[PDB]
Amino acid sequence: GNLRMAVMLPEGEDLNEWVAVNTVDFFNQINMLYGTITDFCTEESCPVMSAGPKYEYHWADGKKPIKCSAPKYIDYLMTWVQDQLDDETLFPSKIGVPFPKNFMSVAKTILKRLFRVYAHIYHQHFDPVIQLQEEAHLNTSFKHFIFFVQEFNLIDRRELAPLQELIEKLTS
Amino acid sequence: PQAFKFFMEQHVENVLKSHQQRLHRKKQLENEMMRVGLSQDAQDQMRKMLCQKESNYIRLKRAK
Ligand SMILES: [Zn+2]
Repeated sequence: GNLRMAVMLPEGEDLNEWVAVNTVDFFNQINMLYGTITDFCTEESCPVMSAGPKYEYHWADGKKPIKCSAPKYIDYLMTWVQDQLDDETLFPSKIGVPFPKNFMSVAKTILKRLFRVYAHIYHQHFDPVIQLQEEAHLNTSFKHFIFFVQEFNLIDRRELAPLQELIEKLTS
Repeated sequence: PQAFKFFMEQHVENVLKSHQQRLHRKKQLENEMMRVGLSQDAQDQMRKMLCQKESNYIRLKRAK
């Protein structure tokens, strides 16, 4: 099916809410996704969190970088995003409570790091991904993710570098 | 192993069905609104109420 129509913002629907829901969804998807490949990123397979040799990812962002392996980066990333979603001052659960005025910031941040997970998986563990019939599901999840991101421009294009190999290919 | 696969298999149908369901909610609402002759004010009012209903629903769906 097509998601260009679906990922769009409906009439009267608050943007931050839409973004929140979709972000949570993609978060769950990615969580299970790595949950199936957690036995393969063993820190000997991925000594440094990187979307391939060229594209390398550090946790914090500079003066200068700090050592960041992949399983640490990802385990954290999960715990972190979970904490963010559980933060009632960012992701309210009661209808009377409005979003903070800085929501879209951490939205873009979270989605960016989720994409970084997508990247480490697509590049470093492409081979063991096929060891079980799973590439289609990954392609679907990532497709929805990218359609959404593009439709609302939630990640800088300069960040989407290490996966363009399929990006424009997938949106035929 | 299976969980991610099952979820991803059912997810597209899920969200698409959600989309069409919302569309049909709105269309049904305005279909009933066309008959029985309400004024523009009530139209806009209950429109806002519908949007709020939907936003509420997705917010509630998000957590537990
Ligand atoms: Zn790994």
